[PDB]
Amino acid sequence: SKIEEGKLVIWINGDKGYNGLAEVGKKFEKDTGIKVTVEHPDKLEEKFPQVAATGDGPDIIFWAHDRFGGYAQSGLLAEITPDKAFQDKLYPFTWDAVRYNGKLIAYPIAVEALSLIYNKDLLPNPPKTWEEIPALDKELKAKGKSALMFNLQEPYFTWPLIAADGGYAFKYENGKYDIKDVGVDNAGAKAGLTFLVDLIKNKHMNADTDYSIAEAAFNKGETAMTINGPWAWSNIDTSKVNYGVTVLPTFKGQPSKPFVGVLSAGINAASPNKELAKEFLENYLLTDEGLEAVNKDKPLGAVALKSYEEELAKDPRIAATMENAQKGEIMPNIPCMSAFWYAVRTAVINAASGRQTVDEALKDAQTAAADKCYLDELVELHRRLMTLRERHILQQIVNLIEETGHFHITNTTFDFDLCSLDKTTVRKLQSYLETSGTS
Amino acid sequence: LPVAAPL
Ligand SMILES: OC[C@H]1O[C@H](O[C@H]2[C@H](O)[C@@H](O)[C@@H](O)O[C@@H]2CO)[C@H](O)[C@@H](O)[C@@H]1O
Repeated sequence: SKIEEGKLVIWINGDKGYNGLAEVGKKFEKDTGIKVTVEHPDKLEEKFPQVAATGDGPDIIFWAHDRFGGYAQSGLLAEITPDKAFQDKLYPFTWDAVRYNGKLIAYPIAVEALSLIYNKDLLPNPPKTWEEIPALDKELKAKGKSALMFNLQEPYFTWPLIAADGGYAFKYENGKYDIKDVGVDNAGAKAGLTFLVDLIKNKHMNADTDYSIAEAAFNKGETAMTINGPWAWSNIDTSKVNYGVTVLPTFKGQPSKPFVGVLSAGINAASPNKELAKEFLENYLLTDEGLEAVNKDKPLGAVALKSYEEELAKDPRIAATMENAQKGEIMPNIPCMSAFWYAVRTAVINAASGRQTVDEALKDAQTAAADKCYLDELVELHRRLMTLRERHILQQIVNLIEETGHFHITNTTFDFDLCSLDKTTVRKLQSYLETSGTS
Repeated sequence: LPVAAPL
């Protein structure tokens, strides 16, 4: 109704190969007659849920998988229905990233991880550790250059260092991703954020460095190193910098742990072109020729399609992408990921600016992210409990609540508040419900 | 999040 029928509108981030994708759209148009329009609006990961909630937006949305769980929970994405033959063409782990509540909600395209990118002319052997970067910066500053510049405004770029000694922020429990009790607040994360803030205090980095500033400095030969994903490689090729792409530096002997995003393509639930979207994604884009057209414009990283990934396997930059991906953490796709990112973004900005100490910044981020994630799991458990009818199951839930004493009885009901329960009681209800055969 | 079960 609001979205035009008989054509496809695709949204993809401005840093990705939207011109290469438009070439795949011209191939679709040449074969089928259907026009494909590719757009890259600003802040599309936020603009998409705003317009799709009103039945508007693109037919197809491209973004890393982390945001798709939140879109699916709001009813914004159509369930995808590839057959076994198509599913067998992509790596099984890529399908896991786009599965939400038992259903596939997007087509996985590529596996993205940040790497350390360095200028071989300024730095033939890149540093293996973060600890050696302050003295390296001093040496390069005497020659008119800096050691490292990377986007400090987005938590995606600073998280690898924070999590190097901090470890993974999330864990899998009772059929769901849960943020750890100290996934953001631990001493290792505090050490990582302190190291980053100390780099700024010692004038080795600037708190206002953003994506454009870092990209221009590296591509103009002003800084020996940057941190970026595969999409950035084309702009460095154009600049003629002799670069290497390698493992991120270690911190306290621990590998840096980037969040691994699976660039994925979802179909808007309001689209009147769901079958055309499926044909374009399965038969045009997710082929060697389709992925090559996008890849030639801006590299995708380690693609989800087995056949084309084998043709990209010999690229040393992809081997580095995969090595960093293995050391990092696959992003969860739960709806609270939005709150997790807002909280870490705020902690890094406040620590780097002196608004808060490192300890206060991460303690507050842990509270904000864990409260939102826990609230979502409580809302879901409340929904789940309210549909149960079977006597044995209800008796056992009530038996578990009775052990705590956190309940009240009225003339007609047995009452309790999920918010007044301890997390161990909530975990026992979740564990019992997982065994009851009900969902 | 109050839950009510039939008594
Ligand atoms: O910084 C938080 C941000 O991180 C990720 O976004 C990445 C994205 O995955 C990459 O494809 C690339 O475009 O850079 C982005 C960071 O600027 C999460 O995917 C995103 O939801 C999150 O807000």
